[PDB]
Amino acid sequence: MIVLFVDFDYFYAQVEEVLNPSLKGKPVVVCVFSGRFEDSGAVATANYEARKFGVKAGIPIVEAKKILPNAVYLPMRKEVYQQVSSRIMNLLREYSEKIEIASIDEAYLDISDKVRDYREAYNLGLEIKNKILEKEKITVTVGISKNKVFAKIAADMAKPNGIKVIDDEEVKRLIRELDIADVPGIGNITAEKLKKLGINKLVDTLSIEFDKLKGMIGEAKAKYLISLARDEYNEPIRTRVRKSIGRIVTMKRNSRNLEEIKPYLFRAIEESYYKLDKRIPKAIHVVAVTEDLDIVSRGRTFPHGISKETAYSESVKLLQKILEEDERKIRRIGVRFSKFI
DNA sequence: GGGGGAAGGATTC
DNA sequence: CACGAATCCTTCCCCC
Ligand SMILES: [Ca+2]
Ligand SMILES: [Ca+2]
Ligand SMILES: [Ca+2]
Repeated sequence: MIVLFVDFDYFYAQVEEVLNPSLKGKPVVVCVFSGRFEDSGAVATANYEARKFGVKAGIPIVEAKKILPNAVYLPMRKEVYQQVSSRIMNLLREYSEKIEIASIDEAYLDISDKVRDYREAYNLGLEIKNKILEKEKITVTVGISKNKVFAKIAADMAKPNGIKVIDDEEVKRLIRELDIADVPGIGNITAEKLKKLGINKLVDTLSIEFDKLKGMIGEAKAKYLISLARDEYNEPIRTRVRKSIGRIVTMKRNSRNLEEIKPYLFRAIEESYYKLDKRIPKAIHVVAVTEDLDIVSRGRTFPHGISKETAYSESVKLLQKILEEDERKIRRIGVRFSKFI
């Protein structure tokens, strides 16, 4: 099996660059402004020019501006990036018939048939790279290997605007030399748990008793890491189906006042419904981000679909449940709809 | 003992 | 100061 992973470079920022080419070469910082105060919010993404100075996703817009006061700061336009993304996916869709659109800027292609051997895969990568740059002016990094994980890891090492193949010989090398933190799906929480177990490399996961591993990072994560360390990971390429739709907004000020929160919650619901399509959810969750940035939620599954009126009403009950069962003030509030009919 | 949901939280990208 | 969604997990519960 040959997997070709495609990852659009600094996507949001690059799109803004495509929509306004005079931006090229300048530090471009796409931000999600929260509205709690001038420049409150975080950086969603930044082009590499901004990144080489530490301005990256997750840092507050205020910290980025102190580092790069003259960069171009743009409000994130999710809808625009999604439409652009959809076009690129369609473009890729004609290269493989087997595609897994992992997110707005990532997709895996099972080109096991379309190609044979990594030379032809590599060449196909360039075909895809040139095609995307041609029709959309979007540079992407391509990762190629035997499975999604290493295909993704290949892209991680080749970005930006690169292409890399990780042959079966290197797979083995990385299995014992790649920091396990750099393995997809292993975040800081898991990375630390593995460090405390003596696992710093994928192969080290073979030094632990499975049940001890399972006990520490969960069975699913244990079997995942083990399979990769044995060079046996082989999950198929298949785009998952949207299982939930929601929206969560940040309030101007933290609150515990029902009437003060409702408007935000209702706006969340309204946008969530517009997003749903003709899709009808049977489950609804009200999600709140507490003042200490903790996330709490209360939901309910109905035996039928949820009309907007029912949503408006149940969400208020769920929000009252949250306030009733958690003392903290609420910073962000929203809803998530799932279990579509 | 354990299937099968549902619920609330943990994690990751 | 810090802004959508999938899986996975663990807990609880109904119940055969
Ligand atoms: Ca990515
Ligand atoms: Ca990317
Ligand atoms: Ca990591």
